[PDB]
Amino acid sequence: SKAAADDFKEAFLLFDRTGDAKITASQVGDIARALGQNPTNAEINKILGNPSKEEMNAAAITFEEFLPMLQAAANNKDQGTFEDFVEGLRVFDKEGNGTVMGAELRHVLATLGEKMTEEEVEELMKGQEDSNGCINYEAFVKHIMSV
Amino acid sequence: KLLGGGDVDHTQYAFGHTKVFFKAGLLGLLEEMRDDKLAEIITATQARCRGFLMRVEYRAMVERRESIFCIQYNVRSFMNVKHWPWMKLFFKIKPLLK
Amino acid sequence: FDETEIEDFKEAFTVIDQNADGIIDKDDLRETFAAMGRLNVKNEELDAMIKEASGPINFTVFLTMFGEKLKGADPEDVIMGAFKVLDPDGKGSIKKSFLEELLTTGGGRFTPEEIKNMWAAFPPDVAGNVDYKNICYVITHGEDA
Amino acid sequence: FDETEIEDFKEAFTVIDQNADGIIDKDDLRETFAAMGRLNVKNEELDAMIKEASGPINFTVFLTMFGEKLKGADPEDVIMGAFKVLDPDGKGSIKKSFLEELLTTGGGRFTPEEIKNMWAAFPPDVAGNVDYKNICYVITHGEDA
Repeated sequence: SKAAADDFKEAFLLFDRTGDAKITASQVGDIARALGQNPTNAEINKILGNPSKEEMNAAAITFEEFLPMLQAAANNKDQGTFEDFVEGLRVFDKEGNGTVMGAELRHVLATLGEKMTEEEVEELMKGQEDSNGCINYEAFVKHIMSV
Repeated sequence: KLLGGGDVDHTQYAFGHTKVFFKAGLLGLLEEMRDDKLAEIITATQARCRGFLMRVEYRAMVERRESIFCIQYNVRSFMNVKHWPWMKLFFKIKPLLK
Repeated sequence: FDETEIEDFKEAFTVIDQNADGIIDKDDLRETFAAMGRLNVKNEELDAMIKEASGPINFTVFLTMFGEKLKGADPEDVIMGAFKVLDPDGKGSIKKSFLEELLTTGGGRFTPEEIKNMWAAFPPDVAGNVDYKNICYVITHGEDA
Repeated sequence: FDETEIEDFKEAFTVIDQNADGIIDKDDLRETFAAMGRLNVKNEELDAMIKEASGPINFTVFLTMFGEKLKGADPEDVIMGAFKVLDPDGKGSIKKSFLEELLTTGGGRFTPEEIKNMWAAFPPDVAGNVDYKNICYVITHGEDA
């Protein structure tokens, strides 16, 4: 709305590697996340196809399409409730203390639903899981929601 | 352990000493509804993750920013230098020093 | 330029300047090469070294000439710093294909053709990205050790 | 301030005061930095060092300025004294979680956030509380050794 945030246009100049002021359709998922929006990858996929837009063939972009797609994704930020994120992992391990065994969270984050690479899974556990093999998800989900 | 994953009704089944028990066709119906309900629950929980996942990649990419350059330029030098009289000289000589 | 690296270039300047007056002339170049075993050092090699400077080779002209050729020169401790960040678990030399992918996909300086030249005198282990450390040695001091 | 530490500051005062008159002016600061390799030392850095004093930098003004910044400075032998009392059986570097718990639970100066900053340049072993001794070195003389 501007509140006209012109820093979204300045961040589009940091993600366009050619400097022509266009951003390919394959970068739009990760740049919506870097502007403070977390649409799921199936949602980013649907919307695209919904609009008869094929992410399979070469794509370019213009700021005039990327701005309204970020504004259509911005209504879905009401789905980011931290009660359900901590209660999900609280149902994932027994006893009254928030600890996932290391390999349980790593294999679930790579193979269940939207596949996260094991390189990204190791980069998200690095520091929050110590050598006991127990990830405290009270501080883990706190630090994941700090970015 | 397997059934751990899936946007499936964790109700509809039941385990025991030699096998699992599973519904169809009602309990079968239940689960299905359930299944959809996790895509929601799930699909949404996936996203953030996905999102978040890359959000850490940027923090790394960025850190890396210079350490590369350092590495980048640094090598190039050598490729140029290693063939230079003066530099070979310094090289044989670099040891006699203290 | 760290100060111990500048003191190493001051010691190399004093070993090539055998007249000890502060300016390396062509006679100093020839007598330093003859004391290293070069009895056949041509005058055209000495003239090509002097043709890289605009004036006499005093200590600051030798430092500016080496600065302009070594604009990406990195000491061994900072090269091992970056290779310890590439192998953050310690000890292991990193894979050949991991260094080829990460050089290319991050930067244009890590493009392939250049990666074939990296493997080409920096041998296998070095080239491959498995060993480590010998490449830091030869980037700070050239030729086979 | 022990007397050998004051003699070390007298020797550092004489190496920065290259006019040997007893007062370090801005020309002494710039010529000591140029003799260490700083050819690009800006005048604003020299002015910010002189802006920390109310008068000329003689030996007692340099000692009072260093006293007021080092009000918890501890020599390496007293830091190793305290770490030998934390590891009273000798030799072993103490555990990471033991130093985090004992810093917090005894004092407010040992609060966590500060413990994350301790681990952050004082590397793992140091941070963790396992090694020992390298941290005493860098607390009496900074930067990586």
